[PDB]
Amino acid sequence: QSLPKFEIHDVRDDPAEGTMTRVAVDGKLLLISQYPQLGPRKVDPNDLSPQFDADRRISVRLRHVDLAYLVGVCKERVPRHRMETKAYTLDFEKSAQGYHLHGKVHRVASQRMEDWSVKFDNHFAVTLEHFLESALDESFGFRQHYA
Amino acid sequence: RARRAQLPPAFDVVHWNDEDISRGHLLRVLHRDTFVVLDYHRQARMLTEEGNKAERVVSVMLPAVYTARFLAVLEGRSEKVEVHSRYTNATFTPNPAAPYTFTLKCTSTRPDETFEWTVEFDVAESLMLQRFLTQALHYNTGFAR
RNA sequence: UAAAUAACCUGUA
RNA sequence: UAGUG
Repeated sequence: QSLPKFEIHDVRDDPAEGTMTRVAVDGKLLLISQYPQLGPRKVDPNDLSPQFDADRRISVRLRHVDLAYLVGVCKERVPRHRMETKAYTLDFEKSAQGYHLHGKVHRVASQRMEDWSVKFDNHFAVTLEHFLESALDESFGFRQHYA
Repeated sequence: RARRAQLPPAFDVVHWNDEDISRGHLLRVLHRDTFVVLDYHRQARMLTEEGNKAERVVSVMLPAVYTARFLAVLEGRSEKVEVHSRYTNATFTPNPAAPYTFTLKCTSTRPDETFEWTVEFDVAESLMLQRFLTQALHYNTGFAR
């Protein structure tokens, strides 16, 4: 919102295949989310309409102990982490080209568990590693407490 | 978040068991004024009902000097650390089972009954603490100034 | 351009 | 053994 985060804006010419994946974290909670692409690619820098669909959006709030497990994987401390809750069933494994987060998640205003899978490769795996190793260290409230 | 600001940086290692409340505990690992403080909480009621799930049992206050020692273990250098006070006799060591995991076994008294307990640390909960401590020591040495 | 259906409060000694 | 915003 005015949180630590990084988004990957993948917009295609085929509106059905573009997405905006956002990874941000509030304190000890990581929020992984993805909205689909709403129709065509905007082309007017002045056009302030929605480019991604906030209604078919995928949102998943993870636990604090999870954020930890995720780093594990990045550090090979755990081959693959599998979390399970009411709204989704995901896995996060290391790949020779990056990371893979997948499972069956579910969009807002839905109850239709759909097969899902997002990937972080090359220069994006990097980006993601730094965000995670950082979320954790700052997830304890030391910086704010001493400020 | 107005409250989590002015409060003890801390991180809880959770192990509830509504199935068999004979293994229900919640440790808050906090750092209060150069104090790595452990609060082993016990489960007195289930997740499914309303109320205060956890109930605080014994509070082990750890002195600043310990961080480096505990870390010396979490980092694979020492094979164990010992704590001691008129109220506790606890131990943290590498759990032989799986690598990167650790066990904390504290045998506390209470005013003479020995309350003992034991909290395991999975490869992630270990990494959890591992960072929590590095941070403190970090600020303790006063780098944040 | 978020996310969304309420309750893991501390000190004191 | 004990008590409170």
